[PDB]
Amino acid sequence: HYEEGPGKNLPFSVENKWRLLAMMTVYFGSGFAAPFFIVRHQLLKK
Amino acid sequence: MFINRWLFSTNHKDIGTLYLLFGAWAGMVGTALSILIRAELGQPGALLGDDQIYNVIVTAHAFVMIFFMVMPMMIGGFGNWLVPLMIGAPDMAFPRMNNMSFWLLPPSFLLLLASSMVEAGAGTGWTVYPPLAGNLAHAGASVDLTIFSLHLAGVSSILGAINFITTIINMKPPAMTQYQTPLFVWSVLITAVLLLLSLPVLAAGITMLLTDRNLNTTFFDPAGGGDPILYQHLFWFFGHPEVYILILPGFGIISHVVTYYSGKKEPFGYMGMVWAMMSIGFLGFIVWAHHMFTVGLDVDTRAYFTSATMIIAIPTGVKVFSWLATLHGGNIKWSPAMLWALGFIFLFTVGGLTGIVLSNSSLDIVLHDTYYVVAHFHYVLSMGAVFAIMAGFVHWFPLFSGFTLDDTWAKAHFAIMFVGVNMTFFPQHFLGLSGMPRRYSDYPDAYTTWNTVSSMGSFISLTAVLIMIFMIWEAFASKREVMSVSYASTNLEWLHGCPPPYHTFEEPTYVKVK
Amino acid sequence: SGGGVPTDEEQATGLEREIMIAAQKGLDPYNMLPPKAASGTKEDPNLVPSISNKRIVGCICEEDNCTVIWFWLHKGESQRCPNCGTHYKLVPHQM
Amino acid sequence: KIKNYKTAPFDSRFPNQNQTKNCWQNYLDFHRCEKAMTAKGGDVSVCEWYRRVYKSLCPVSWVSAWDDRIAEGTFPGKI
Amino acid sequence: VSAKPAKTPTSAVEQAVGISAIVVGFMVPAGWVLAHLESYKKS
Amino acid sequence: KVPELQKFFQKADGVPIHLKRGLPDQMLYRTTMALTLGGTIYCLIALYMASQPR
Amino acid sequence: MAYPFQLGLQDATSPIMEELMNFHDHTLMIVFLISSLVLYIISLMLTTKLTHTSTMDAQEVETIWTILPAVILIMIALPSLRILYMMDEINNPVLTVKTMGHQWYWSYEYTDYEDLCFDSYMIPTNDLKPGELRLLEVDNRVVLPMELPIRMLISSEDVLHSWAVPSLGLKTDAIPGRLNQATVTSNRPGLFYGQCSEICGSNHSFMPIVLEMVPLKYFENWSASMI
Amino acid sequence: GAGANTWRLLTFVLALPGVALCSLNCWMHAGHHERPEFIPYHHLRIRTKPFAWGDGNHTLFHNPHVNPLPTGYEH
Amino acid sequence: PTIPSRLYSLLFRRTSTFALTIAVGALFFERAFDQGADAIYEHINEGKLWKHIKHKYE
Amino acid sequence: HQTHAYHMVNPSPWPLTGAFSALLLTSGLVMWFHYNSITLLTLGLLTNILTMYQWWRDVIREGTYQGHHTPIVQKGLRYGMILFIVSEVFFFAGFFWAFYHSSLVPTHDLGGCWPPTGISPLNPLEVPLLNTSVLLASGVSITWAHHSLMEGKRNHMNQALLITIMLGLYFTILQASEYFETSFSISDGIYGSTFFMATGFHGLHVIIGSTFLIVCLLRQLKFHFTSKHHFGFEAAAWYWHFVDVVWLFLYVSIYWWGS
Ligand code: HEA
Ligand code: HEA
Ligand code: CUA
Ligand SMILES: [Cu+2]
Ligand SMILES: [Mg+2]
Ligand code: NA
Ligand SMILES: [Zn+2]
Repeated sequence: HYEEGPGKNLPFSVENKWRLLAMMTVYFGSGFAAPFFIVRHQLLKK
Repeated sequence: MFINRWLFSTNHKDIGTLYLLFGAWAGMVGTALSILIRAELGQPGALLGDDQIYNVIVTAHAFVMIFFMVMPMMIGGFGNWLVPLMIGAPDMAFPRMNNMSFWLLPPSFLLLLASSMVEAGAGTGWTVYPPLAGNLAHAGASVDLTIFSLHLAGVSSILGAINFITTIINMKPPAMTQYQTPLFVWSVLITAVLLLLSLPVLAAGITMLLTDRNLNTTFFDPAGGGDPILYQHLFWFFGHPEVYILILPGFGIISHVVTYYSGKKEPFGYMGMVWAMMSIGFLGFIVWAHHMFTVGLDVDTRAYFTSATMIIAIPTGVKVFSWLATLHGGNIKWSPAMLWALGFIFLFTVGGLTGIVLSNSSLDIVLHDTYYVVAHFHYVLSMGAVFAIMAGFVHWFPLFSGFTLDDTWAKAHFAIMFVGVNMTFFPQHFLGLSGMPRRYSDYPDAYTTWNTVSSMGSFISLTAVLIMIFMIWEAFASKREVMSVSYASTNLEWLHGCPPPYHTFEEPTYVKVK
Repeated sequence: SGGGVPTDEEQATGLEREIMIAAQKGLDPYNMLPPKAASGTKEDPNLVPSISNKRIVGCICEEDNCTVIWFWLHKGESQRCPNCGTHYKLVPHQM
Repeated sequence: KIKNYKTAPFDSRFPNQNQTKNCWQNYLDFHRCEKAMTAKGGDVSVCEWYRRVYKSLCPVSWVSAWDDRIAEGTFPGKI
Repeated sequence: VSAKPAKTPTSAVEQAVGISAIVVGFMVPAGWVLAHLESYKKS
Repeated sequence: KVPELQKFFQKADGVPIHLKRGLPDQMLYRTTMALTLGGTIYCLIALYMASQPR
Repeated sequence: MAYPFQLGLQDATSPIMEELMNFHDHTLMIVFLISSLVLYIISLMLTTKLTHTSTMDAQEVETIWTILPAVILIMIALPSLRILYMMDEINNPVLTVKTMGHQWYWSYEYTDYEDLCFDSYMIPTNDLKPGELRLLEVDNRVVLPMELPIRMLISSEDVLHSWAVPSLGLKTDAIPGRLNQATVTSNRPGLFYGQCSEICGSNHSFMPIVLEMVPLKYFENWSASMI
Repeated sequence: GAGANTWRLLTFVLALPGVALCSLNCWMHAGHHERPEFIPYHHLRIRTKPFAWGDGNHTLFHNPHVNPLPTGYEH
Repeated sequence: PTIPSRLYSLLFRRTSTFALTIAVGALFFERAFDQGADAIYEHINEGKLWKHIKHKYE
Repeated sequence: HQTHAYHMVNPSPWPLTGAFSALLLTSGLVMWFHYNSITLLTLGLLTNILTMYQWWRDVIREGTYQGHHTPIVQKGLRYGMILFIVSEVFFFAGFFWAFYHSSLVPTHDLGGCWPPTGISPLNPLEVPLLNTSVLLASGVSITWAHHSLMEGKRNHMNQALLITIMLGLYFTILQASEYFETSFSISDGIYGSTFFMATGFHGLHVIIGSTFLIVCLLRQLKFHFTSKHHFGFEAAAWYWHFVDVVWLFLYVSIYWWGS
């Protein structure tokens, strides 16, 4: 049977707060920093 | 096990949680794109050199946060999280097709990013007006990837709309009729109907554009008998129904938030609300040429379309009056969702009223493709639907996850977001009235000051979104679960507990015999 | 010509087979029809079957109403819809 | 005659916003005059003002392209 | 929605370093790109 | 051929619907996911060489 | 022709767009009235102390709620169509001017008689005459007369441009294969500015339109001494 | 009339004899005239892009006897 | 009231009506069959028969 | 245990597999159009053919081999099929309205005449009238097959559905014949573009309908459709009547009127 509960209906690990902070900041920072890398690559290309 | 849950999913709650994750990712992507766009209009300069890459950034902003923030989060996440839970259905009628729609979304995101990646760039605005999007001004593989991204997003939205319509009409308890469902279910009913009655024109138009680019046809080349105004007609015949897609589940969420924390057991004038929303969903298809009052139409056509634009203006006013009359003498509790709702009502009202100012064709002759238009729709979209989605997420986050956000931090987020977005989008009224056109990387000196003010306001909104991650981290930094939920009787979604288990409605609801 | 196309009293298997078998007896244990025996009286409540000791009960307790009053119903004594007065008693003997 | 002409007048045939059909029909019935006075042998400059009005109406690129398609005998217009 | 108190407490100092870590992690690649564009323009 | 297939497909085993036949369903599942992930990786490599100009 | 801290419209020269200003002020009355009304209601009935959560009556306020926004929108729409049916009257075209939107620049044709056409480029920032403007200067200006109904026939080659001047209240999209007719009347001489109002690629922010309008004796002395 | 037999009759009397009659009639009409004179208008036989299959100038269902090429006919 | 019942009833049931059906069908079949076979024969021999070349020699 | 009467589905992979196969198909079109590669496109085609194959093999497995298809699930299926069919009605309405916009006001580069000068359309009396007769005869054939399913006679509906599939294949092969023997190409003006694009999607849709009829025929030869629960042929008949009414609209709008 599947596992249900608070934090157990999420794909990411919940039980450790600091690795959660690290993974959320790298995930949202990668999302934030993707268009900067795109625009610097078209600056480098042209 | 992990793959069989989060990749092979066949229940609506986990799939909706994945829409929350993907929509949050795309929201930060488009937030960064908006930071760039306001970032070199603070000071007049070619910070990015040519403005082809600026148009690439603007097109990316528009596409990712129309089709990749607001539609996934709103439609997919809130429908898959709430529509089975309000109506009592255990699941959707077609869960595998819903999962295919969700998993079709990240290839569309990947092809949009790859469309931005190619050195020509798809810098042609949100509308894909040919032959700027043709094979001579945009000779490359980028806009073909943009078209295929729109194909994947449209097919995912069509499959989701099919599942939504069949699970509202068919997956309902038997003695409950259509006029006992909560108003968010009606919102996604008319919304999914307009998706399925709008997206085939978009798909046909962009298939036509792809065939014009590659297979040497001339639907949009006037040298072989085509007409670009055919694309304008087809695109906006899709587009204003898509506009009311972007606004109508926001109306449903706002109605639930307003009737919830005010203590009302029943929103005022339910049949009036339902009539107004079906009136919007019926009048959304005959109004589209208000986007083309400067193209060269016949004057009788323009008079008819501005008349029909006021006829679509009246039921929205009926809805906002019924909101102010379902606040009538209620036990109001100042949760942050009410702060988002009051911000929605006032700022969506002023944005829509500037839309009514833009509606008259004679004034739209001079106020076309200026920042007055940008102020109108950035009000309505960028904070009406935005504050509706934060009202919904802050309200249903104990239901979604289990833990609660801090009320002080959420009200501080409302304050910083309110100040930021109002400072960003207030002075561009005066910019557009002064005559500053849209899609401009650099401007003359006289448009400088308001631009600078608005740009630093955007940075304020940037600070706002930081607090968002912080306060959701604060939830997982506190693990504070709920005691109980108020007004649990009139809402079925709160009544299975926070958060609901994997299999809800194992034995379904019991209906009154009458 | 021929026969060949089968009558669905033989090719019905599984959940389709028991819903057709029960439905042509007139009993619906899989919630396909609106139930009967409306009585909000104290001595004669609304009887609702169950397989667990807990069930959703919705009350559209006055005719042509917007909101359905949703509440959990538990095994034991019958308590009413919390605004109108229609009784509800759960009987957990339906598998 | 009408001439002492200054600028092409407002035609009642096309009162609306789009006026490409005006110069299209004007170039067409200019050539309809041209072959009409060719066929009947009349004076060709009786409807002289048609060239003045289609040079006043539609741009030089379109009339240059149309005259080039006359010059190679490849104009789909009814002439 | 009435909430139970926190099963894990959160003091001021870990909140402060959390918001500091979030802002520096969000601003160091964005500020890395925007801190220098003369190198990306091949000037 | 249908009623013995009805009796077969009500195994009450817990094996999922895509693996109800057993060995050839397992083989077909493996060969429809392995080359699909290979095609996905090939698509990412294809877009990566498409991104860098010549 | 903008100026810093401008909140309202660009000031009037054409009668069509000063009537547009009159209608703009009237609809600004309307939006101020209803925005102040909803602001007063929002700041009012959120600031009460009493509660009323009964099953109130519904069908007793909809007659005013239906007829009053219709009344407001019809007093909005009567001057709308009144001025909309006044920009398309019986034309008396003293002058016809064609323009055709080249790839990030313009061309203008004065060929009613004695054929004249020119291509208008942009003055660069580093090539500016002192005292001039940034992003709003053109070497070859568009010369028009005053007090006269003049038509613009617009077109383009490939991409969708838009000939737009807000001070005169003109904005029409330059489309290939379709010339559009836009009337213009001016009551003052001078130099009136506008920009592109449709996207046209990698220099879309870099084409201005400038209208120098002068009396007619300088038209003989100018068009007779230009080619 | 609650019967498949009227549709059976309607297939075997109206539908299949009708399609047989129009098939034979199209075989009577199966005579095609000679090709038109190659006049190169610029509003057709256009190439805004080389084609993505083979030569780049042949269409997908190209036939060399009725379908021209922008260079002209080919023999 | 179905179509094969009424087609049997008012056309095939009586023998005199059967013979009237046969005679009228014979006349219409003669005309249609003559047209069809003549058209097939002139298509197979396109340009070969005398009526195809009759117009050249007036 | 499930007490309600709905369908609970096992966790299936082919949503993800089909979505990534669609990614492979779109990228295959991109690289064939711009880089001349076929292998990735054929990989995407192979992936989504077997994906669709075993997804609907699964749907067959709960339908006729497990019997989870409750009548309310049948109502959901017929609602979804009606929604899908009005989706392509409105899709082809977009194509139609593009054709009417191109046709009713011709531009100055066509000569202002429909059809334009230099393009000679075939008159609709010989071949497209034959197409309309084929599709109408197939409509009477599927109505006969549906009513034979109503009565429950096997060999008659077998013959009817063989006739339907035979005329569907006859339709697509002689449509390929008129593609072979037309006087103009897809690059030959706006008339050629509109006509070939509309007829191309109609040919694609009738190929989908013929394949769906082949699938339901092979299902019925394996004794799947009963006298009441035979939703596969109901969806086949609905799609086929859709193809018939769409072809009637192409016959009127493109062939007979305006040409
Ligand atoms: C959700 C998004 C949203 C919403 C609701 C609207 C709503 C409206 N929009 Fe807009 N619109 C857009 C998104 C939206 N729009 C976008 C994205 C574009 C540009 C796309 C592009 O960039 O090309 C656009 C463009 C656009 C234009 C084109 C301007 C131009 O490009 O030149 C016009 C003009 O007709 C217009 C009009 C309207 C009108 C009249 C309404 C109305 O529905 C507003 C009604 C709302 C109200 C709140 C009514 C207020 C009424 C009361 C408060 C009651 C009292 C009233 C009386 C007493 C009368 N919109
Ligand atoms: C979804 C629609 C949407 C939204 C929200 C926005 C939001 C914003 N837009 Fe956008 N904009 C468009 C749609 C939108 N815009 C379109 C369609 C165009 C025209 C494109 C074209 O030219 O064709 C446009 C054009 C446009 C321009 C035109 C560029 C130019 O004319 O030169 C500019 C610049 O001022 C701009 C700025 C902004 C800013 C500063 C915001 C800010 O509001 C951004 C701040 C928003 C957020 C921070 C969202 C909150 C997100 C989160 C909280 C993360 C998600 C997580 C959870 C919800 C849990 N927009
Ligand atoms: Cu020309 Cu923008
Ligand atoms: Cu619109
Ligand atoms: Mg425009
Ligand atoms: Na800039
Ligand atoms: Zn009750």
